Amino acid sequence: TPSPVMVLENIEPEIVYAGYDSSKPDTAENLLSTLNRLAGKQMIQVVKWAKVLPGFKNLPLEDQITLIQYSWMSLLSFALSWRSYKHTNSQFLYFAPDLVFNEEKMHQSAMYELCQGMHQISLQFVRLQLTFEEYTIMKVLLLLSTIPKDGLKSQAAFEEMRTNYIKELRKMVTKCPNNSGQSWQRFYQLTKLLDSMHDLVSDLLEFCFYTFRESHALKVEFPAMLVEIISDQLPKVESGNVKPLYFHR
Ligand SMILES: Cc1nn(CC(F)(F)CO)c(-c2ccc(F)cc2)c1-c1ccc2c(c1)NC(=O)CO2
Repeated sequence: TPSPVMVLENIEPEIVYAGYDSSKPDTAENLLSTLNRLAGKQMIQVVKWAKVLPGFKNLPLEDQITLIQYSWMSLLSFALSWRSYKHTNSQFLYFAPDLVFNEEKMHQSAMYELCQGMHQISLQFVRLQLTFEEYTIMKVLLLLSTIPKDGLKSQAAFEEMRTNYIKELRKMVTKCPNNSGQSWQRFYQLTKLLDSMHDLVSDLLEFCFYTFRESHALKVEFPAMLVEIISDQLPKVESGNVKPLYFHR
């Protein structure tokens, strides 16, 4: 019988291409539209992953949908950091095999400072020597990191799943012989890193919401997957119905 961690490895989405077109100039509009398509492709993968994620099907369907919509940018950003760490040792932002950002591309995107904040997370992966198992568990914790302020359908089911994944991370870190003598300190660094995702993700979402609302005027394209997510989520955000959960705040 596979452990949850073994299942997480099996269900982890494969890396996809962005469809970067070298025949078009690296204008901000072209780069952002490409990123938005890549995010749409990856969000379809996230939905398929969530279907087979241990424990998730035990939450009401409406809560599963809510949680994906409340965490999508965090999930995608955390995966971006992992790819950047694994494939470039965090020298570059590895969006896809056909879309790798250096500083020039960060400027060309019109999102330099946001990209720099993402790069800082990937540098923390190097500092920590984050493992794949830590990454997969942490990604589930990000799915469970932001909730409506006016309630999920099942508080009980959500708390059970979140508690279970916190315990998975704690057990993995504190039982690993590589961490002996320092494992609780490592656990707290990992949970502080999770908390820091809220800061970055809020900033990413604010800019994405801006270009979404001004999409036609700015000539920034969005795929239907993102139109669905953002059209559902933005009224909830504007209403104030968002509670980021922190380990240390
Ligand atoms: C939609 C989206 N997804 N990801 C993650 C991804 F890996 F690139 C694709 O799945 C990002 C992203 C980009 C750069 C980062 F450093 C970190 C995260 C964005 C993103 C953030 C802000 C945006 C826009 C996109 N689009 C816009 O039009 C203006 O605002």
